[PDB]
Amino acid sequence: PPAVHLSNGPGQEPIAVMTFDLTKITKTSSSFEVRTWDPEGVIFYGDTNPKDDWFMLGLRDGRPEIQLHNHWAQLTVGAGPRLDDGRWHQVEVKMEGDSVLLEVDGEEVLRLRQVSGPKRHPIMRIALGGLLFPASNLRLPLVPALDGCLRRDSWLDKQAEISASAPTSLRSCD
Amino acid sequence: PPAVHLSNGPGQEPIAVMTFDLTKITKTSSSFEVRTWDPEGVIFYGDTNPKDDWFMLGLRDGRPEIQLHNHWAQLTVGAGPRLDDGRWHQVEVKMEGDSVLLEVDGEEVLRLRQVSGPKRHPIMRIALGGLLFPASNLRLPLVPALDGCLRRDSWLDKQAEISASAPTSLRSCD
Ligand SMILES: COc1cc2c(cc1O)CC[C@@H]1[C@@H]2CC[C@]2(C)[C@@H](O)CC[C@@H]12
Ligand SMILES: COc1cc2c(cc1O)CC[C@@H]1[C@@H]2CC[C@]2(C)[C@@H](O)CC[C@@H]12
Ligand SMILES: [Ca+2]
Ligand SMILES: [Ca+2]
Repeated sequence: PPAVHLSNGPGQEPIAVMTFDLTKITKTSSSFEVRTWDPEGVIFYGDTNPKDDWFMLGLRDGRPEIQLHNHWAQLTVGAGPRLDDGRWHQVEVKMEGDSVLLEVDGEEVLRLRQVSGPKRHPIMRIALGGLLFPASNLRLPLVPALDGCLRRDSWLDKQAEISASAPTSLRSCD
Repeated sequence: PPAVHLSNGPGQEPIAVMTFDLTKITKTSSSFEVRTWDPEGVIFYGDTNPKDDWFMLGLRDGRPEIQLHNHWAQLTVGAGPRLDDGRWHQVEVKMEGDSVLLEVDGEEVLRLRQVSGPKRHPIMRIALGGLLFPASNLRLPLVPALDGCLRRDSWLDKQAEISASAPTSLRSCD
């Protein structure tokens, strides 16, 4: 299938931004394949409010890292095997009850429990390959640029998708 | 080497309690091997204050789980492969800067970052196979009894160890 580069130019911004109608969401999971030799960077960032309800999945020291900041939890957690071996890796991130589940290559590697509740606005934004605020604003800053490739990505439900933007045309890893 | 049973009788209390002088601690890591077919239970609990500075490592759905409650963080997190396959597994838990690192069979499977700071009293208690407060007091309750075996366990520095207790004689898995 067609693969896209996760970074463009200086790698200072996302390659794409998707907006979703929270009230129209029926599927709270996303999956994709990623390949990279880069040990650090942002795979995706998401929020309902950059001020107080945001989430980031990235790599640090080659391994998956999640940072989360919302009403119920504030955390910085590393888990899973290194993914920077230049091989394609399947990744799934989903909400399971009050938990966030991270699966890598079919195996559950991390489950953040009690991090959700009955999230700011009825709109969720998902940015690929970058953040929607300065990196200095992360709980634990890292350099966002992730020199890798993304393919076979499915995000929530297309029916709940409000819109999609791209600062520039998506560069193919072909 | 000699192995010990992690549960006794009804599995309502720890098989042993160790107390340490925080000010005498130079090594902030522990390691041990565990074997079990039990998917849920407490491997060890530790605190400096059962009221507001405690930590628990156990199994839930066969996989490692850590619950932590202190001044800097409050979390419930699952990670790593299932350990309830009846095989011996090496486990290491250590403090690395402001993080808690969990290694299983030589592989880092979880790193809780930004959970420590410059912890209540100068005394730390470590209880094996049970908690030092009701299970209902966990962030996420579980049934503490862990039907497994422990061996080759090293806890912090023997020099910092103040005392050790055991409600009853340690039952051998021999
Ligand atoms: C658990 O709390 C939160 C979680 C989340 C967010 C905010 C929270 O407060 C924003 C991005 C979300 C992610 C949960 C997992 C999602 C749905 C992925 O499948 C795609 C976008 C991700
Ligand atoms: C990160 O914060 C905390 C961490 C901890 C405790 C309290 C905290 O507030 C108590 C038990 C400790 C564990 C850190 C890891 C230790 C040292 C293991 O090697 C043996 C006992 C464990
Ligand atoms: Ca990078
Ligand atoms: Ca049990």
